[PDB]
Amino acid sequence: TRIKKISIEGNIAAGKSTFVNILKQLSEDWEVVPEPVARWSNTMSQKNGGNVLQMMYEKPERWSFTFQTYACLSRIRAQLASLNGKLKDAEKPVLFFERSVYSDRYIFASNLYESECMNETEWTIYQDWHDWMNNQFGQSLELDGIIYLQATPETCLHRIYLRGRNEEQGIPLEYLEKLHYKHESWLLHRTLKTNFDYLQEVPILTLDVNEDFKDKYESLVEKVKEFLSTL
Amino acid sequence: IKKISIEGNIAAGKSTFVNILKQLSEDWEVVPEPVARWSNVQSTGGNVLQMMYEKPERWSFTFQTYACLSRIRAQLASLNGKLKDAEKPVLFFERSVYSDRYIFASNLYESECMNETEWTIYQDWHDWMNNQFGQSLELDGIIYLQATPETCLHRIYLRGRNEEQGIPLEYLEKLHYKHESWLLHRTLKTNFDYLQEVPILTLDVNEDFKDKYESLVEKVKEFLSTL
Ligand SMILES: Cc1ccc(NC(=O)c2ccc(CN3CCN(C)CC3)cc2)cc1Nc1nc(-c2cccnc2)cs1
Ligand SMILES: O=c1ccn([C@@H]2O[C@H](COP(=O)(O)OP(=O)(O)O)[C@@H](O)[C@H]2O)c(=O)[nH]1
Ligand SMILES: O=c1ccn([C@@H]2O[C@H](COP(=O)(O)OP(=O)(O)O)[C@@H](O)[C@H]2O)c(=O)[nH]1
Ligand SMILES: Nc1ccn([C@H]2C[C@H](O)[C@@H](COP(=O)(O)O)O2)c(=O)n1
Repeated sequence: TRIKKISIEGNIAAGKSTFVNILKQLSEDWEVVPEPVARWSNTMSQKNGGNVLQMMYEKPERWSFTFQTYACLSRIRAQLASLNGKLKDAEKPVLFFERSVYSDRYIFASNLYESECMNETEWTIYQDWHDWMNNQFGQSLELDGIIYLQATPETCLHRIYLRGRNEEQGIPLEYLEKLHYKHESWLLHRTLKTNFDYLQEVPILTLDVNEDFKDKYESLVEKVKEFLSTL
Repeated sequence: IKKISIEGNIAAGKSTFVNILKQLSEDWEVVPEPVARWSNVQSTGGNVLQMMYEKPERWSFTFQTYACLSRIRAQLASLNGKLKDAEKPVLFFERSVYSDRYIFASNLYESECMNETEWTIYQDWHDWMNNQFGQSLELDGIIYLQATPETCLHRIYLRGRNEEQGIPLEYLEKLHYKHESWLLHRTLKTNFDYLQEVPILTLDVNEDFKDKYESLVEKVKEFLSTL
């Protein structure tokens, strides 16, 4: 489509929602599509969404498959509906997504299967499912570049505390670390091999969101806007 | 590309009758229930059908979802078959997506195996699946293979499928009633509005037709002439 698609990636509490908001406000033809999993951190889809997430917190090993499949469905469904937004009849349309279909499977669900929360028959079903739902759409959802909000696992643990979600207070530094490394291996080093080929040659901008960018954000916004010309 | 559904209870006589019809003529093909794709989970062991009967309080959601998505997959694949290339093409589906929700998943939710969250997620999913990908799988006529839950319980034993040799009558009963309330009594209301005016051909399959299937083909040939 005419509408370009950019993915906003990063660790838990790295600064994705703060950045996507700073971008929503800007007077450009940009539409932001939030993470359904973030919308459950607080409708006929939230009712479910909140309950799986609350169940995901309580018993991880039981809900990891139920949750990861409803995350990717509520993401796929959303992102497709965003493409039909006003932007179509807009000049320079850019659609930014809080995370992506690739971040779900490769970074989080994978880590969840590795964490012995999804069994082997559970993982096979998720992988065969994901593979199929992505293949059954096309260039519709294909990313035209990714933005990696790089932050040390320690800034994420202090921002987890900042955010104040009491369910997330328990999250340990090791978990963030384990996530951080899975990000760097895909986005930075690019040693992580996804099923979807096209990702191999996709531009990636890496914004060091370590020091609070909440109010000092003109610097990123420019390095973003230039990144946008190169696509 | 006339799409017919073959509906009925566990071991009522769906494949038997389906495979009698398939042999009968060209331009007639069958889209079986992938109850072996569930039996050996791979990427198109792991017997998601056994784990389900083992502990449904833990596997019913995981199952009905994979059962439904594997169907949508093979049913859609069959429409892109060689049937399109012949006169009078009538494709026969062993059960449907309406069967996977209004009978089996619905019963499991009613039997406490799926908590409300699981059930709501299943409906949310099955609704969006059928709206998007299954916009072409809309049935042209349903054949109901009506058999007592007692007969099914005897055929289940004849079959000797171990995954299900531990099925109580209660279960077969609960399903027999749901198929009656949907296909005979016509009172199981669905999210898919057209279903309301889809012809049904209810055939009693209690008295064995393995070699006495003459009458049933004579009725179905007539049924497919109204369609
Ligand atoms: C919300 C949530 C809350 C708690 C947990 N649980 C854990 O991180 C976790 C807790 C305990 C363990 C330890 N297990 C204990 C039991 N044992 C069987 C195995 C090991 C392993 C993992 C997972 C999550 N799941 C998450 N999903 C996401 C996510 C975001 C975006 C898209 N998809 C998923 C982020 S965090
Ligand atoms: O530069 C930053 C980025 C984020 N935050 C805060 O840190 C928390 C986590 O950030 P965010 O909501 O963006 O989480 P994410 O979407 O990355 O998971 C929130 O309370 C933000 O307001 C902040 O104070 N400064
Ligand atoms: O007229 C019939 C139809 C079936 N069967 C037996 O019933 C079992 C289950 O048959 P089928 O798989 O066709 O039923 P479905 O479960 O597909 O409804 C098998 O062991 C068949 O030999 C039978 O004895 N007589
Ligand atoms: N949506 C569905 C469809 C089928 N089955 C299971 C019940 C039986 O164990 C088996 C019946 O297979 P068939 O009638 O094709 O032999 O499939 C199920 O639990 N849920």
